[PDB]
Amino acid sequence: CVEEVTTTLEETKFLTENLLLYIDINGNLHPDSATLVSDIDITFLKKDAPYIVGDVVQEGVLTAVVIPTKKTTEMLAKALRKVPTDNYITTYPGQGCNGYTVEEAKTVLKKCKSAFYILPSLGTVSWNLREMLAHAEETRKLMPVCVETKAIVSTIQRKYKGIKIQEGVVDYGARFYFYTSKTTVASLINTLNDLNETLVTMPLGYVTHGLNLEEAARCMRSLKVPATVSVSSPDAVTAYNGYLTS
Repeated sequence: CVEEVTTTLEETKFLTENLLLYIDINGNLHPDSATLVSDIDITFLKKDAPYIVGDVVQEGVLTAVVIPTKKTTEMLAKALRKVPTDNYITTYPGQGCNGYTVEEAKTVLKKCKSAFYILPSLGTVSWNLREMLAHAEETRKLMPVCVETKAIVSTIQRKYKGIKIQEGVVDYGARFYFYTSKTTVASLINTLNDLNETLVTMPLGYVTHGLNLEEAARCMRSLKVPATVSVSSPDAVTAYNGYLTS
């Protein structure tokens, strides 16, 4: 019913051409699905938004289902039951920001309406901004920075006289990825995954995108690069790690 394959997307197409993607209420692709869509028009995903959980859109080789965020496992199962019975290449549903575990996803796919081929898929610290900047500078790790956070921008401008801060990668003094809250956490995670650099970072989405620390920890599971994650205090180190022990 569910088979974990050892192959890349292209190397799995011999089994089936059909891909099952996960989207949110607005038709935005989950980070795990966002990389499976190259050279395909995806206008249809957002064209009919907003959706409700369980809605399914299809075009060509692609099927996409709107999935929930865990509070429930029953709601994730109910959403997957709407996918037409077929054979699909996919990823485990509900990972990353949505908050489900791999075992929860397996439980849901165990119900076996369709057949699924599942593609294959650093210490936490409490460092202040001065410490993070110094660490980035010497290690050459990429440091995401929200440019709306003026206190950070001001610090960077004082440390690296002459830096011209703008959105995107800026490599001046240290290597920064400057972003704003006006793009999604998913898009930021996908960009950082594509850059394929080790990070030194605060939890992504925390505060800037309205996420609490647990929600941000869930999203951080979608990173496919190593990351030194720096949290607000020693007590937050324990909390954050606990969110990941789950």
